[PDB]
Amino acid sequence: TQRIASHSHVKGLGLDESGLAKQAASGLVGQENAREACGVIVELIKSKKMAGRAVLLAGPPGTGKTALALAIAQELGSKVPFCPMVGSEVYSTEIKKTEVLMENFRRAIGLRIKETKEVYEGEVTELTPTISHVIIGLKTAKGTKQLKLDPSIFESLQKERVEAGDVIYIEEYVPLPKGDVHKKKEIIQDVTLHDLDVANARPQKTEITDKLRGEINKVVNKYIDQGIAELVPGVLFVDEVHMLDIECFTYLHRALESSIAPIVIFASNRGNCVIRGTEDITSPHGIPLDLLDRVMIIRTMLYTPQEMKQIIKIRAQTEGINISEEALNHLGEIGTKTTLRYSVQLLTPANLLAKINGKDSIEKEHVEEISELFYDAKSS
Amino acid sequence: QRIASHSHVKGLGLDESGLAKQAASGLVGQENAREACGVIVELIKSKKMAGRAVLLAGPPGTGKTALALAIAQELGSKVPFCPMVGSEVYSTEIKKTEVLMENFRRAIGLRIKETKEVYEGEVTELTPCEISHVIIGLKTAKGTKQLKLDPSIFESLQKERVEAGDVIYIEANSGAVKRQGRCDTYATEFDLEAEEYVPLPKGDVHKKKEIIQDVTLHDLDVANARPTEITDKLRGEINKVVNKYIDQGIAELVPGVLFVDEVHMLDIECFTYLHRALESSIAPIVIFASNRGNCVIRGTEDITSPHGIPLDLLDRVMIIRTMLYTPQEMKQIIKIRAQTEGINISEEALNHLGEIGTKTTLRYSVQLLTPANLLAKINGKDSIEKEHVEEISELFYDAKSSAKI
Amino acid sequence: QPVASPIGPRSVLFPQQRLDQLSEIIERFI
Amino acid sequence: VTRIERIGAHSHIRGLGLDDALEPRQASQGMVGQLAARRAAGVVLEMIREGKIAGRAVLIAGQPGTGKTAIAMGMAQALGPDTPFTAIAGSEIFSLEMSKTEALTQAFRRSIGVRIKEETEIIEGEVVEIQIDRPKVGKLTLKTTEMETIYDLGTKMIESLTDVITIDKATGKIQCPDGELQKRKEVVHTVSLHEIDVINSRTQGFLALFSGDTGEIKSEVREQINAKVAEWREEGKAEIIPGVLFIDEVHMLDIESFSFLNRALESDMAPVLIMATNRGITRIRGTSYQSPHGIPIDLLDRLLIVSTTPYSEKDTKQILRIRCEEEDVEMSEDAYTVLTRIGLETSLRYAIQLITAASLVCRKRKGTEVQVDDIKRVYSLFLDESRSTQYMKEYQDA
Amino acid sequence: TRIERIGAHSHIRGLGLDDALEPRQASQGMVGQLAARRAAGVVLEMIREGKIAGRAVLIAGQPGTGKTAIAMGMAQALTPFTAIAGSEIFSLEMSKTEALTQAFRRSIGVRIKEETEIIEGEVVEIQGKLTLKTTEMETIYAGDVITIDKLQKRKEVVHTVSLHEIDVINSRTQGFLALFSGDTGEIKSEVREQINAKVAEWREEGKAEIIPGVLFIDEVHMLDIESFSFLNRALESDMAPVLIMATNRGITRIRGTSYQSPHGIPIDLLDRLLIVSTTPYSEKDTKQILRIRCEEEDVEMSEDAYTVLTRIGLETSLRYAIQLITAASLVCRKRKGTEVQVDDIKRVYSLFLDESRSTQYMKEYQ
Amino acid sequence: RIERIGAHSHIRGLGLDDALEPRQASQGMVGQLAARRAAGVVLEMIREGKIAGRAVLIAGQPGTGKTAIAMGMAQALGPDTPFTAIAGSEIFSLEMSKTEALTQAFRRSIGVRIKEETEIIEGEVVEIQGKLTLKTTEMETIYDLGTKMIESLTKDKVQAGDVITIDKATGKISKLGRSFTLQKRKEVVHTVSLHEIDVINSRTQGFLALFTGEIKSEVREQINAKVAEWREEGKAEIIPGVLFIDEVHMLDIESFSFLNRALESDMAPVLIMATNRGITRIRGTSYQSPHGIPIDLLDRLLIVSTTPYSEKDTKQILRIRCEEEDVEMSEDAYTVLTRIGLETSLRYAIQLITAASLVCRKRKGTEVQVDDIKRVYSLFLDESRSTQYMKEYQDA
Amino acid sequence: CNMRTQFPDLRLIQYDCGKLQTLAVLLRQLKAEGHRVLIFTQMTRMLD
Repeated sequence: TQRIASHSHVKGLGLDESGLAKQAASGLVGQENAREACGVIVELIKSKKMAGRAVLLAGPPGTGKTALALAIAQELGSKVPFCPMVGSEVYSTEIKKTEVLMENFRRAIGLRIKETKEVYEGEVTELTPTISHVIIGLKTAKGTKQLKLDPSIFESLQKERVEAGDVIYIEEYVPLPKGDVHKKKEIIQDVTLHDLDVANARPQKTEITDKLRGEINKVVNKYIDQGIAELVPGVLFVDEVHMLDIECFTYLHRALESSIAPIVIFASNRGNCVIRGTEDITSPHGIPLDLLDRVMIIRTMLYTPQEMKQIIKIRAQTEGINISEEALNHLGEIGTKTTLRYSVQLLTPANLLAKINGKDSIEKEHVEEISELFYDAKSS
Repeated sequence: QRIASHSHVKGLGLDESGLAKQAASGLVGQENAREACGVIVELIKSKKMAGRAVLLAGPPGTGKTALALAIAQELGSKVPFCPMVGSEVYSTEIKKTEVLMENFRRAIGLRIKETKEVYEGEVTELTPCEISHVIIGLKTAKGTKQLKLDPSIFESLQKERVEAGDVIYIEANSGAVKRQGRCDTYATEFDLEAEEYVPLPKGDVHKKKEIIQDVTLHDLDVANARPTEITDKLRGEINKVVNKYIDQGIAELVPGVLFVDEVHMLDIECFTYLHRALESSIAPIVIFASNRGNCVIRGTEDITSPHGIPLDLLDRVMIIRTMLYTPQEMKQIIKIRAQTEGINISEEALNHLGEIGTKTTLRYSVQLLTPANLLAKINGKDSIEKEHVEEISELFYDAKSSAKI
Repeated sequence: QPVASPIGPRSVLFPQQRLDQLSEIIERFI
Repeated sequence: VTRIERIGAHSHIRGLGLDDALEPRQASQGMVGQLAARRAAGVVLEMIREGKIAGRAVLIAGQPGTGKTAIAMGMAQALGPDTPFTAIAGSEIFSLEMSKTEALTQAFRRSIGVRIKEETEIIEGEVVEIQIDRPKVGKLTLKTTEMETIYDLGTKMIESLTDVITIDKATGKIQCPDGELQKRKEVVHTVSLHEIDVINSRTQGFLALFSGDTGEIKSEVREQINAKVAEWREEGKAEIIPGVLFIDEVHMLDIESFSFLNRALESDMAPVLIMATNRGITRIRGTSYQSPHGIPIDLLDRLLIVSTTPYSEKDTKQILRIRCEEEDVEMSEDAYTVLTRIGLETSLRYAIQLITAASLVCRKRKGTEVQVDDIKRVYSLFLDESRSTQYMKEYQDA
Repeated sequence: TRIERIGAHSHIRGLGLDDALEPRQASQGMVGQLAARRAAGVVLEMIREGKIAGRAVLIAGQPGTGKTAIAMGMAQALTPFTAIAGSEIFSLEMSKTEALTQAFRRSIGVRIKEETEIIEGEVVEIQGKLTLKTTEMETIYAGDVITIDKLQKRKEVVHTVSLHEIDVINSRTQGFLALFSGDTGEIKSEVREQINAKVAEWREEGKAEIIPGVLFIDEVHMLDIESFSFLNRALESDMAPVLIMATNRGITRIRGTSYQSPHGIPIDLLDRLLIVSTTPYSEKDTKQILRIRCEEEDVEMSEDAYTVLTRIGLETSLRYAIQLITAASLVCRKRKGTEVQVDDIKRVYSLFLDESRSTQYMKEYQ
Repeated sequence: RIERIGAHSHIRGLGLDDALEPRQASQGMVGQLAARRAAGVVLEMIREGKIAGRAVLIAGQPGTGKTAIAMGMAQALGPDTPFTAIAGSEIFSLEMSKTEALTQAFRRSIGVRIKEETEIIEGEVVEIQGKLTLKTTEMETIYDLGTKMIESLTKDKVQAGDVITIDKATGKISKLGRSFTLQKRKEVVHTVSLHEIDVINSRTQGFLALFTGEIKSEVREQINAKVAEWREEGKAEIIPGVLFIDEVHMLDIESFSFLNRALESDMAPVLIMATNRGITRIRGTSYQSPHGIPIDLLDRLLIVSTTPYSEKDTKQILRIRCEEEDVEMSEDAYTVLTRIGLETSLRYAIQLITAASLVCRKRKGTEVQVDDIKRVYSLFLDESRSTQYMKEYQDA
Repeated sequence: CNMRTQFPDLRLIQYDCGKLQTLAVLLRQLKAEGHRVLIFTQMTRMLD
């Protein structure tokens, strides 16, 4: 199941060798300055240079910030974790706001852990019935091998029950444990700090900052310098940053000045507004003066009418149907009348009604009749 | 008999032709509203219409609560009647939507008369000689019998004290309630056994008892949820098992009738759940009552609407008008209290009390009827005279004279 | 006797490298 | 020497003075003054003690400081034993754990009482180190100063034995007058409608003595309990007694409690409750609409307002004389005149606060009579509400 | 006398369209609303196909067009349907984010094909050796019933389970939380990552499949801005069921803020709603739907009464005229007649009144 | 050990001399004479161990370094001394109250040093199936075991030859025992934090001392009484700690009135308040007040204002940022960078340096081109440019 | 099993008496030589 969403045509950023511009770069078209401003910071993401930075996105509704917010994470792959979180999930009744924010910061910052282990399996023969010598046979499909082991291991086997000719994990059921005499394996995976904080809370939830800071950072410091753990942070994305309480703004532009803080990309859509919790404030982009001195403001341009064909062509490629000249002309006209989201919205039911009526292509009269069927939000 | 505030209600007085009498069961007035509530009680008793709403539009101080009580007394004990105060919705731990939905489930009820045989226990038949087979006798005042019981009941027996002289109530679903110390246990005229001393349980072994029982669905939901209901798994299962019980021929569904006071004092989210949940096909009939007139809906701060009801809620609701009265029957209504009181009054004191009732309001005279009889009992008069009522009209003041001073 | 959904419902990096990171084992060191 | 119940503000009275013809006196049972309020209190007390009607509200109001709470205190003192009196305030139902409607119907549950007549058997006697052990009844001999009894024990009574030991009909419990041990007893017991909590949840004592329970289970506590207390009614068994509820500070209560009181008095099990009101025109909470009395018309039509008159010069000196009779330290006649002038110009509670300090200055003097200069120095050192108003012209903070 | 017999506007079975998706003038469903029922059929065909996600359809019009009847027709013609109100997600134990999330994730269904091996029956041994009280077989290798899972039968079971596996993984037992709502805000990583990985493994192994659902949210004229900020990500998520919003009021100030916007929505949800407007009923359409609703409770009317009923229902509300035949059928039953008259419906109109009658007579203000 | 250097981790301590004179090129802190002078006064007052509980506020223009001076005081505070930085927004909780969180903040920053004595014997262990033989540098002695020592050796997988420590309470220590495959007094002075009030109140200690209204009534009183008893019988002293309150103007007046009377107690540590703006009304009331603070709390505290930065101090801070982040700059870029940093904030200039270093290392060059940092500055905007370039009326 | 009492270990009376401090210093210095130490008492309470 592919489950094609709205922003499913976006593959990556599409920077060639220097990172300036391309038109058909396997995704969203246009927006040269935004692509440069998001292609500068991925070297800081992959290089682990600074911490506690902020990225501010601004523009009208319809610039496609979700497409670039996906493309900045798909270029990183599965190496860097990406966990988006809007301000609606920060709002809660039982659990407080700053606890959910700290769990988001622990979902951002991650670890890489390697481990080498030796695994023994196969059926066993014993002869021992404790003076420094334990005979252990090991039979597998590759053959037989005899080993000398310590009497403490034989005492630990004597603690439980040992069947004559069973499968014992030395570190009717279980038929044929296929494998050689020893398995020496080195596996590297990733660790999220949210699961570690849950396991510290519930081994089998408001927290005090002592276990949060020191009891994690001391064992991280003791495990990096040995050569096991590697600290890899993540990139957060907060959509609708202007719809937040001012206490959340104080917490954000305090926590961005900390020594341990990942990079967070803000998304501010609306212009001047009243900040919730306070009155008589007409600050730009719903953001006070303190946070504006910390964020990186990125201005997004407006899409040209020539690039609407480049938007609709990759969507027709994703759907899998061709568009005629008059149909593309009418779609371009209704994409110049209103926003392009209305042009993307009328791609699926036109194809479905053409499949019902028996039309392999898209007719200008067909999209005219389905525009007569329902009208846009502008003329409501 | 401990007569309450209003006990005039014993009926509504509807004939077969569909006319309204002038004086029936102490409910003088509003023959148009009498026919308008006769139509809705016929709609309730017809058992075919569910999902309706009744509003009683009138000034404050007309007595529409007595009309709803007359509806409930004409229905009687067959149809469940559960009135709800508007201040019963604003809970702290349970959300208001769930409170309104649980009231809607309190409305709907069933009746599935059944049976149940009693066993009552012998004295001593502890015979575990097989565990699958237990022999237990019975020694009642009518005589002695025996019965063989499967091992369980016995597993409930060893949990409780089964000694010489006990009671063993056994239900049909292995529900055992047991006592200790019965019949006789006075062996050597010794001290306390510290038990319950009961005489002989007179009665035979095998009765066949039949009880008609009304069961509400909310008690069923409480008994099934425990060892906020899911509207995809729990109430659908209840609907399916009630459908199976009424298709097999066990239970009989009755319609639900509710009566809500101070409707306009509720939140607008309660309104947008109310006129969405009464649009269901299983919704009971709810008689709404609006107390005051044009005010602000709670949660809007600017929207002006009549009777404190929004335009989406004011539609699809029947409206029954209840206007004011004429003063020349007020002395009749006081007389309706007099036959309720049991002490006869005079003729001129009725005139003075009717003058006080038509001065400001009838309820002031109704409340002053009690200290008039109290001072008549204290001073020793067999009836209420004019001096006691003209003294109690000046001793006790209403809200108008309190706002004047 | 009905039942709606259940008959019976259905409901390797670990290896001794993360138990030492946790202090929530029976030993409460203080 | 030192007790819990000390001399407070409204504890100086010892009841309410009433007669058979309902004629008030000038000084009866501590309460002095308020003749129309005395007659209204006598009428409502006789109406409650009659116990015929149910669900009536009688409001009292007036100027703050006219001794309006002391009238209800004298009604509660002269109410009589074995009668539940519940005195609540307008702020008790405000809670963040339970609802205000649940708290108000809990107060309604506390109001109505049940008198239950039972007959038990209580065995008393001294135990003389008996019951030779298991190989397990043994014997039991009790001694009195008239006649001793010698007999055996029971089976299940060996757990309580592992000094007069009083054992009832049940399992058991913990100079002495004589008599037969099979003493039979009648126990007229008063229940404040605690029949709900004993079956509403398990461990009924920890929910009955201190709170912690949620809202009580709907469709189980209002119809079933009422039907069963009707089953215990009119069969020779116990009969309910409507108690007296007294509510404070109604004029600053929410409109939802007003709407609940509009329909709670019309029910069957509705006790006769009285309430107090201090302020006049005050805007109700919840809305921004102004209204007289602090109570809307929909509830004022369901109650009766009894207004109270302020005191005079003759009643104030009688209150001062009866409070000097309640206290120990006496005063001089010129000091009584000065204190009467202070109680006429200022409030009565201000004179109550001055007379205790004057008695303490007299105790510093180690005498039995308060002079004029002592109470003059107390009045000079201690300020008043109307006195300290003119000293606020410095504009210290706003 | 079973539980649902008649209610509000739901009497028609299914929805009524054709092969060319054109509604008739006398068929199943309602009379009129060609463009509205056509767009409803198009979006219902989109639900039946299930190609993309994030399809939010807004319906609007004058009060009295019957959006609930269209929703019930699309529900019966439809797969898990769910119709919620605007106050069900507003709870106290849960937040305004978790409850709307649980309302979103409940419409998603999962079909599970499970093949098990069961050896059941009655005992005839004890102490180890297994046989039966059989009809068929023997050969060991009293009275109680024992079932052993690996006579012998390979049973195939089809399960239709919602996403409440998230309810049972976080829980300890399956008995408590499966009967009510549940706990507070849980681990959202456990909701997203492990569930998506295990359902993806079930898709790769071919054991279970998933189907989307439909959520009908009525009366969206009042809604706090927290849900409007949540729908920015909810419509732009990886997976989401289809949403049908119903808004009655045109211009309404949003609670908590102070703005003037159509349909009570911001600019972010403005371009995300397929908006369908309606048309009020004419004379013939109202008369025809009254002719349809006369066949509900088997009530016959006279010839001169339909014109009077339509004349009342045109000036006043339509639902009042729907209630008039029910309020007049009881008077006709008490009259002992098989046909209503003009005086009957005039008497019922004199008894019960509407807002336009009570507007003038409330000039007392006492 | 891999932790990225933040915006406030670029300095190491505070500039301090024998006469306590502020310097310019000392430990990365440049300028700000009077505020660092008062910071050195209160830092010597803290480190002396004399008094604690004076409320000091730091005010000034936005961007003068009101936060970095607190980090410079905390780094130069010294080891084994608690430092806690809490904002106003952290104590806005729906599970607990504001005053309880403020008492947690007050009782968290009071450290207690407790001395203990044990014995630790280190040597080679030879086990005889049993008894042990310790081969040490001093002596080679054979010990006879009792009952609990053999049990403690058999509950663990004890390997012979490793270091086994025998304490007074018989607690084993297994440190570096699997790396290949009389000693009278060790006085240990351990530092604890006073978060054990609910340990007095409640019963659990594992889940409680890590991550809860805790019987205020007479819980703190018994703890303070036993602290006073320990203070005598010189078994336990007490050191204070620094509590930084960040952006106190976003706090209700109820917490202000609670802090007005919670500071007068003997258990009140030193607290450094932060206030950014000037005339700001109090959240909760209707009257305005200076610094977002009423007259009652203003009488309690003292105010230190920050001097705005100069040109040469800004150039020296940019030189420190040049020498810290390993970014080689050109000599012709300092004037352009100072011209950018004069009209904008300093942290925007730090972000400009970082982005220019990113583009220069993408170019893989050593020197920073003036045209390169000009292109990077032209790529992004300012806050006044975010005010200016949004004149298209995109929304309402 | 925190016996909810936490019995006091007898160490403080040494902090309550400088004579006990000097006696503890003399005893811990005389045990380093490896010789015997005599203790002389007068009453049974001093023995306890």
